Amino acid sequence: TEDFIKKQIEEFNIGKRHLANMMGEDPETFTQEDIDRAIAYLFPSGLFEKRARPVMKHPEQIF
Amino acid sequence: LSEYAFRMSRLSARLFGEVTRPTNSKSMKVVKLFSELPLAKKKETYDWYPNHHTYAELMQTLRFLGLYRDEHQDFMDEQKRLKKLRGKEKPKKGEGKRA
Amino acid sequence: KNRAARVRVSKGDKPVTYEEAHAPHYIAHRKGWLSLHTGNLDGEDHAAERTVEDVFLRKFMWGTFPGCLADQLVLKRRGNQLEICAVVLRQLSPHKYYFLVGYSETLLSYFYKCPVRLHLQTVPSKVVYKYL
Amino acid sequence: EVVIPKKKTWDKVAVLQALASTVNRDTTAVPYVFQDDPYLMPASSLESRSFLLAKKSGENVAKFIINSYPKYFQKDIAEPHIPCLMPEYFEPQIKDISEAALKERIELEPSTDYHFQQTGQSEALEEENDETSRRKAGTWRAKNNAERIFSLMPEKNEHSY
Amino acid sequence: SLWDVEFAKQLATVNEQPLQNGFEELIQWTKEGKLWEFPINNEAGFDDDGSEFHEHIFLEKHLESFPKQGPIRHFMELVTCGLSKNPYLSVKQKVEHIEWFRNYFNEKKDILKESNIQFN
Amino acid sequence: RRKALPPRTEKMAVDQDWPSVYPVAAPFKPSAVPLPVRMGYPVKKGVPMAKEGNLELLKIPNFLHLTPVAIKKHCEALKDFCTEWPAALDSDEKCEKHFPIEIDSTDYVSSGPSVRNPRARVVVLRVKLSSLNLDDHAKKKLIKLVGERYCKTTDVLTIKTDRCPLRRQNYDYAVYLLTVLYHESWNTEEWEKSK
Amino acid sequence: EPDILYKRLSVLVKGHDKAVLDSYEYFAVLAAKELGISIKVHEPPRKIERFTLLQSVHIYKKHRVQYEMRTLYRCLELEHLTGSTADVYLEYIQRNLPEGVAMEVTKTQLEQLPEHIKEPIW
Amino acid sequence: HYVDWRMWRDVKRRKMAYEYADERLRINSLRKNTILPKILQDVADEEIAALPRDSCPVRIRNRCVMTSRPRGVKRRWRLSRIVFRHLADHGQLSGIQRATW
RNA sequence: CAUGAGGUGGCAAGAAAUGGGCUACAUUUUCUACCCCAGAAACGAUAGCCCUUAUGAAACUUAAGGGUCGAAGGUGGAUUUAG
Ligand SMILES: [Mg+2]
Repeated sequence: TEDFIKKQIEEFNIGKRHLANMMGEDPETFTQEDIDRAIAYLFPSGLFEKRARPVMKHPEQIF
Repeated sequence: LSEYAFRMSRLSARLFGEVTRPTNSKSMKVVKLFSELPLAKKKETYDWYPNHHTYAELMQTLRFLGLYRDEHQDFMDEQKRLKKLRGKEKPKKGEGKRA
Repeated sequence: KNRAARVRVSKGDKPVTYEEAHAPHYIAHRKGWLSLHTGNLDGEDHAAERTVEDVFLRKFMWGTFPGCLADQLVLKRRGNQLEICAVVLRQLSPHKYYFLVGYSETLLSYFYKCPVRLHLQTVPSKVVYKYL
Repeated sequence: EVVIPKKKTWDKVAVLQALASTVNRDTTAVPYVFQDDPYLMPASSLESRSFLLAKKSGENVAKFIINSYPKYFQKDIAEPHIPCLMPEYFEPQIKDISEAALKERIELEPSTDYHFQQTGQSEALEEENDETSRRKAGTWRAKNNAERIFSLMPEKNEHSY
Repeated sequence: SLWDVEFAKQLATVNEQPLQNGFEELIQWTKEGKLWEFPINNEAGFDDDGSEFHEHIFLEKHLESFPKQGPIRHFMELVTCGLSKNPYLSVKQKVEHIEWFRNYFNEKKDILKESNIQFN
Repeated sequence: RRKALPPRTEKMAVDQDWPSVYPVAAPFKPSAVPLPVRMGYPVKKGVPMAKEGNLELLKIPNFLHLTPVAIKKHCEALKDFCTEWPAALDSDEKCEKHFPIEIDSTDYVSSGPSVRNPRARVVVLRVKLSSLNLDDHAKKKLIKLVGERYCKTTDVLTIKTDRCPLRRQNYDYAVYLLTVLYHESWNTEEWEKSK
Repeated sequence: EPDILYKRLSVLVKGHDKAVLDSYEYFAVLAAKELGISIKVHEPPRKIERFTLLQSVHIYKKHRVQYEMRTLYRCLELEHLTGSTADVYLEYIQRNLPEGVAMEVTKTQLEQLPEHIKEPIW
Repeated sequence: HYVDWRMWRDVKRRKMAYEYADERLRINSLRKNTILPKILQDVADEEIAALPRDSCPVRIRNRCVMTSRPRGVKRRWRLSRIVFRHLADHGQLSGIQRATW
């Protein structure tokens, strides 16, 4: 159980690193709001449901 | 309406491309029809049904060669073979009413 | 009972996926669209030919891969650049997959006057979501 | 007052070098001729060779199955007409001719059949698209065919040599 | 002719570049002639035989074997007004229509003679 | 048969350029992109669908190829093809007094191999009849010959020209119509006394 | 030969949903501000095409499943662009065109007076 | 290989009307007139009546391209109102969504 | 070697029972320009008939316009439905 959580955490942080690198800002100042804005700009999901939105937060909220 | 307005209307009809002499309501339909394309020879009318012949021929060719593995034709052939081995084969020429 | 394309809830033994598992009224809410082209807007025409091409492509992809596919296929009609982006199973040799992909691309580019490039996805089997 | 500059009519080569020839290549990039998924990623060299050979064989068999049935590629829908929609034919269109039919069967069981047809229908041998093709393709048989084409009639000397 | 083909094959063999990214893919797609020229214009392959507007609009050059007064000239003016406002046809279709009308008039000469008018 | 090869997850460093990975419109392949994107309809006790086999992410037109640095480089690389707009045409007054003739274009898009369109062959000639030799009798004659197509407020002429399947031919026909219109100012007849 | 200069152009993009159209408009305004064109953009009213179809095929008139067609409109107000600049912009837009939008180009060219307009002959 | 004869007859009538149409159009134009000599109308009627059927646009019936249904066919997509609804409920064609208001 | 397929015409005609939609059954209605500070005549839709018009090769009907005649009508009692 904990191994899968650690895998999800490392995948999340490497994805955050890659996003901060492709956007052009510092990864320390790359807050979660900027992450959500970048995901919404790169993945424009045009639906009506608020649960079917592309999210990339900490695994504490997904699991 | 006077002579000046009539001459202006005549000049406008000659410029835009109408008829100088006055016409009637029954002679304008043919003009407006020749000014357009008939419904029997337009874009989407004669090509209403797609040419299914070439598609059927391509499907049969892929079936004979063994490419488009259609299970419906396989089931039909299976049912035909079962009906033939049961005792009801396809009728041939010379068996039925006469013989 | 309005029996639609939704999966019936009976015994827990059908490995239903995620696509057609939802109700047909949750398309614009909890789903999406397989095909996408300009023919579905106001002021445009030639939608019958697009639908015929789409259904023919679906039948061809289902016939040429008797079990090699998982769910369906996403269509992207970008004017004159069709892309049959889908998935692939891990059961056959990569040579056969490359051969089939090349043959399909050549047939599309030489028949429908449109180049096609695929983007295969490595999945073990069908993307199952519920064992109901 | 108003200065109207000259016009610039560019084609595809300009925008090519302006857009595609500017973005650099990734460090650990893979050749785009194959695929991108890990199951089809070109790892070693033998896998890449096998994938390329399979792609070539698929293209060849596709061209074969397309040119096998010419009756399935005769409907042109696009008005601008893409030039990649004209299938190639291997059968002559006029069988009453002799030299033209032989040339169509050879270039535009090939060279020997054309020579036999020209000998049967009494056709003259030319110095272009004949002796050179027989000497290249068809090395005793090719040399004999070239000598026969040179000694059949008084054609060009440089081409025969 | 085979030497030129061999030379072209050797050139294509010595000047080949493997595809690295999608840029080369789209370059090959454009050079092969698959997509539309991107200067997307409704004039490629649609010049209508290069006929100008004086032959499309003005049809005065097609009134020779027809009178100037009577119902025949009225019908000619009507069909001229109809063809002049037809953006779906071209000059060839109008010429064919005029030729067919002339043939129909010449075939039924007694009808035109007895129609209380003289076909000039 | 079966194999196992590491994707781009272990190949991307820390300073890898994004447009160098996907320079073309990629449909986002989750097998190579190590971005843990998740979306769909979750449940009460569970997690939603991830990225493997996610057809919803494939349906969504992703714009990963529209990297801001790539946009900057494309904008800086296309500065040579851009000409120069003169300062005399910035104001609308001088731009309209020096260039009153306007020719609208029609360029639509299709979804098939054919690009034909009978509606894309019409030009809208919007010439403001206010910068010419419009006197009194000529202006009255032009107004009476036009009718309602010429607006008396903004003084903008609107003539729908679409009688040939070409645009340059439509422009030439519109120019010829304007020529015939202006010929009435210098060539009279004999019906002006009974006005 | 002198080049043609354009005045205005309305290259609007229509989409089924809203997110993809908003992202495309954002990309367009980014590409516009990264050049020095300074364009405007507003939100025209939307249209919804509706049609009613039968839910079954037999004697079931009391149940009808209607279907809509949601689409949006976002036009770009461009100003001060020559012929070459407009062609380059159209090329860059078409090189990043989605697979479910429309595009109509209405560019008006500038011209003083033609050859035969002052004192022509016939 | 075909399975139905009704769709075949319909498409054959459509093709024969597309082939034979300019003559009928000219005859219909020569018919409807104000004055015109009556002999021209008479010979036009004789020519249009001497030609057999299976070419008149009235004999054209708009049916589906897969099911051949004469009633309940939208001219936008040219098909029956059942297969289109099923494909729309499956989630294929964009825009065509269930009316939620 | 049909219960199959192609060509021409006919099939919506009336002793009689029955459901639904519309119309009105006068000063709440009808008409005239402004849709209610107005005036006037103590009311409307349909058999059938004649002419003509959009498409249709030719109206035995479902479309519309014009014209003398213009049929029970003068607010419904055995039972019911929705807001
Ligand atoms: Mg229900």
